[PDB]
Amino acid sequence: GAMNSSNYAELFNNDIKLFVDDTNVYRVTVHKTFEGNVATKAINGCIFTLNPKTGHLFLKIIHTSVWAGQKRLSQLAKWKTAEEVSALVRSLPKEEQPKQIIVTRKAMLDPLEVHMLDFPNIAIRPTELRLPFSAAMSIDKLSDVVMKATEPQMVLFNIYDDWLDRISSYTAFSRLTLLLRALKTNEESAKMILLSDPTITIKSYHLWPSFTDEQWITIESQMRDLILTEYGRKYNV
Amino acid sequence: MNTVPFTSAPIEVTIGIDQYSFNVKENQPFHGIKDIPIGHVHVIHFQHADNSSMRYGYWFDCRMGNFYIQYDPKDGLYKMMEERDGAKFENIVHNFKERQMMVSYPKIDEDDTWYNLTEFVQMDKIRKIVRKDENQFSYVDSSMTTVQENELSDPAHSLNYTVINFKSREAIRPGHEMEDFLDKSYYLNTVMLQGIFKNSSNYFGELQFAFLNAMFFGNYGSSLQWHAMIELICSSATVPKHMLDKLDEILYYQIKTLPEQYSDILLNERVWNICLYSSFQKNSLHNTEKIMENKYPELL
Ligand SMILES: CCOC(=O)c1ccc(F)c([N+](=O)[O-])c1
Repeated sequence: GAMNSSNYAELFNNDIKLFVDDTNVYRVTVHKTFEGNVATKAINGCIFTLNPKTGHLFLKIIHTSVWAGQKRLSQLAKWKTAEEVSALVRSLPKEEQPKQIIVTRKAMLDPLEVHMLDFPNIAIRPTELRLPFSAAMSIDKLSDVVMKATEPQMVLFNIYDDWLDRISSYTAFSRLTLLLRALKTNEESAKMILLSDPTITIKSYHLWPSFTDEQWITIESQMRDLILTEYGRKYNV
Repeated sequence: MNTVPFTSAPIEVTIGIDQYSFNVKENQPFHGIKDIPIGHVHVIHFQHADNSSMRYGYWFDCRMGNFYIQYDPKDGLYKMMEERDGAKFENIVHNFKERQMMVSYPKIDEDDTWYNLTEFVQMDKIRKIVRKDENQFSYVDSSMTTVQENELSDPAHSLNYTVINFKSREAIRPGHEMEDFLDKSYYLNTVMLQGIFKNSSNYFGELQFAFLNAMFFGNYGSSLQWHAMIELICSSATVPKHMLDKLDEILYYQIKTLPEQYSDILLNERVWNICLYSSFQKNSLHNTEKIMENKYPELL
């Protein structure tokens, strides 16, 4: 069934599972036309498919050509997502295929269930967690590869960098969701925090800066401050 | 006009014959039902006064044999049986008719209700849904489960309705996932009509039989089947015009006949609102939409 605060450690057991987030699949800019009407222009998007135990991210880039000549694009986007997740599963060796797929939005359940009929033993699950994966396009290297794509493309990343050498999956996921929640609540501030000290760099093969253990504690504290703040700035408290 | 005589009535029971019903008291001198119209299937059904649990009954067609009812004190129910001795049966019935111990099937001449509810229902198809080949009539009751209910437990006592499942490989062509799920025309027309039912008459017959079992016995799996067969048509963008026109008539008479007080349990809010207001056929069921809005506007 649904994934929530009560069965949270299930994410870090040894049953392969993937989160699928479709927020950034269909992206548009809204603009005025010469006649003064409104129109949309699609921009490249991506499916965010993440193994929360290992950090492996299957970033399927959705090029704007997939929408050409199609109607009802927000509905199509959910089915395109399910098509691409199903194709990813079929592409993996049997022993790497997930036992569960957790969708971050309930509207993905029927599209994914229908595309996965061939896999009756893979459980498709919703979640009650409000996960911040929409903020993935605030990660500069992810945004860059999506915007530069000229054709459909899958790009593989480890969203934890090398953190698992020093910390557990549970802790790594908690750091990731704290970072993304901050980026979602106040992107400018969050990004200032992450880069303020130019002596800490991002390795070419990494997404995040090379903080020491002690610097991650300070970073993490600054992100909590931002989130609580913004929460005040918002509701006035 | 045919007759289903009753050996006796040893326990107090409400007896139904099609859409009619009457109360019989314990050991009342009741000996059956006469003037039953030839040309239709019929159902004779029972609810004991002491145990309203288990409505049960028998689907039959008097053209197929001479059937009678007898009370079995061991199994505790009124059983339908077939009399092979046609002379014994003519003799038994005439005797009952002369002593005026039979109720008359009370059809008003103007009234086409039963025809309209059973237009496509055939006894030979009933006997494939309800498997008991040694009898020419078919027993149904409130508790019997359907084949599909059993997949999700005694198979001899099941309702073998055609399995309909919108999230199944049978319903969804590889490579047409979105198309077939949002427009079920290929499942309706190719899989079900051309493949399984062979024609729309057999499809409507099963739909009508499922409704009648839901209504007369409160059979939950029959209600599920009825709604699934409605939803499969309404969720298809491409349906023959004659099928839509006939479906409107079928459903109109079903909604008209439904007891006003049973709408809460026999009508699925989601299906009816989808079918009348969202589906491809939202504008194709004028008679059904009008009676639903005037009789059950709460559900909608
Ligand atoms: C084997 C003994 O047969 C009966 O008792 C019998 C048979 C046919 C029939 F119509 C009726 N009846 O009461 O209606 C009774």
